[PDB]
Amino acid sequence: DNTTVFTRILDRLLDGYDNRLRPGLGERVTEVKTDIFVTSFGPVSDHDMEY
Amino acid sequence: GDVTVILNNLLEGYDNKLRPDIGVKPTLIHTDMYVNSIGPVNAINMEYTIDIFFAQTWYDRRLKFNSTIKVLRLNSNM
Repeated sequence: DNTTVFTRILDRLLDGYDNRLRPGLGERVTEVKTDIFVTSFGPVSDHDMEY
Repeated sequence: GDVTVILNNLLEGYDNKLRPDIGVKPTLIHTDMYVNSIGPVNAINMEYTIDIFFAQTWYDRRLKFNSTIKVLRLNSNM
C-alpha cells in the first residue's frame, strides 16, 4: 500500500509551500539548467518571416 | 521565510473588487510601453499588428508593508 505513504510524503512536501517565492530567495541565485529537443523543424514561412 | 508572512499579511482583509481610494480621489496610473515590432500594415483590413510591453504603475495604500526587504518581485501568481 505504497499509495498511502506516497500521499503522506506529497502532503508533507506541499504543507507550508509558497509557489510565489523562488528557491533560495535570500541567499542564492536560482540556476535553471535548460535543454531543447527539436522533434521537427516546422515549415519556415517566408511570407510572414516566421518559422 | 518572512516574505510568505508579508504576502499573507497583505492579503488578509483585502478586497480586490475595490480600487485604491474608492471613495476618496481618482487613481493616477503611469503607463509606459516598449514597441518591439510593428507588424505588416495590410491595407485590405485597414489594420496593423504591434507587439508591446505594457507597464502600469500606481499607488495602493493597502499593499504597504514595513520590513527589511524594500521591493517584492513576483510572477503572475499574485
